[PDB]
Amino acid sequence: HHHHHSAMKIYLYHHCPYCIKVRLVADLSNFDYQMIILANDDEKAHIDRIGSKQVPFLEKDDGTFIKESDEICKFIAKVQNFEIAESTIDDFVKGCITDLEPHYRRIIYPRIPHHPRNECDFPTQSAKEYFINKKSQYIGDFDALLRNPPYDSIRAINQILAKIDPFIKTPFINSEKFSWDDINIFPIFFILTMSKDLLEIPTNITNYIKNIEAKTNIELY
Ligand SMILES: [Cl-]
Repeated sequence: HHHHHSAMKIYLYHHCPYCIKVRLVADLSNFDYQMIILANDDEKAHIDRIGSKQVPFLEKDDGTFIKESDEICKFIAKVQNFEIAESTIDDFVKGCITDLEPHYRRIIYPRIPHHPRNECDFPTQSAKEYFINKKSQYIGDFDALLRNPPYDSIRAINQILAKIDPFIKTPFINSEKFSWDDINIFPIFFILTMSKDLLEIPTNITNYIKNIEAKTNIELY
């Protein structure tokens, strides 16, 4: 009835962490799906289907759609009869993950449209310029940030990851059971590898994301 992850359509971007949430559950549960990567400036492909420019969204066999990544994950888990453990990781780690946001806006986000692995998300110059024009509101100037990565944000990310690392386990983030902590935290580690040349990704986090990469079709940057 289903195949190993290596029929229903899932519309997404490669770089989007909310889409990573869906691919994580889909690949680990061997959910049979067809990955549809939408160009960043292809507004009509989003709006014609779900009426808004957002990803991810899943198309069922009956032609109806599910948006919201959390709801797509629960649907896939139901279809596959695949258990997802509840969140158990310490609130300290959740707070540290939240503190990464102002820094990865400056360190990682400007690299999104230009990274060679994101060419599927940005197959044209207009898709790249679309993203830059659309995201420069709350990010800033992409050229200035790319030429001068703020080292205070580099230090802040390194320090936060150092504080998080003792709590990170294998095979999954809370050891044996795949959980909602994997769903909510791994996408943050995933996008961090876009700037691995600038950042210090510690041992436990490195082993954890390498295991997720091995068990899925998600490739780290
Ligand atoms: Cl979106």
